[PDB]
Amino acid sequence: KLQDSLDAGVGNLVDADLAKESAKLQSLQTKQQLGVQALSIANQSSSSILSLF
Amino acid sequence: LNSINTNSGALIALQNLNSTNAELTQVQQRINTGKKIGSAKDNGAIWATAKNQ
Amino acid sequence: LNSINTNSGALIALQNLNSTNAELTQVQQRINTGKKIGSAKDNGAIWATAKNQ
Repeated sequence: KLQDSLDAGVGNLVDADLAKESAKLQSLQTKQQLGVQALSIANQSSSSILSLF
Repeated sequence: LNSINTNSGALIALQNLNSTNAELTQVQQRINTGKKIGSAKDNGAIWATAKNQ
Repeated sequence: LNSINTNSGALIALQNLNSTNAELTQVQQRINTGKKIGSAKDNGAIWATAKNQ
């Protein structure tokens, strides 16, 4: 019983909560695609001034 | 509201799910133990009475 | 809790099943040898008294 309690304590110490990680994964994938699109829109900034010459 | 950073609804669903899993754990305890008061954590008074008796 | 590593509930269920197995082993030992005290391991004092008697 003592070995079982020590293993349960190690698991309480270092195990992760996967259900929270699922929502975190979905939100961070959407955030990464949004950040890539925002970086592309930022990259397109220089094009406008070629038209005015 | 409507944001890529937080998701309160998944938090609330996770709380209700952990409550359901705790109820399943207590039911498995009463099933494999055969007692509704298997330890002092369940209830100290009637358990102490049962031990002395 | 809610992790892919530790599974404390299976450990508690195993402890309960092992207790039930020990009870069934003691009872089949009584059924087989015909005695509630068949050896010094069962109870040393009454066993030694029965041996001398």
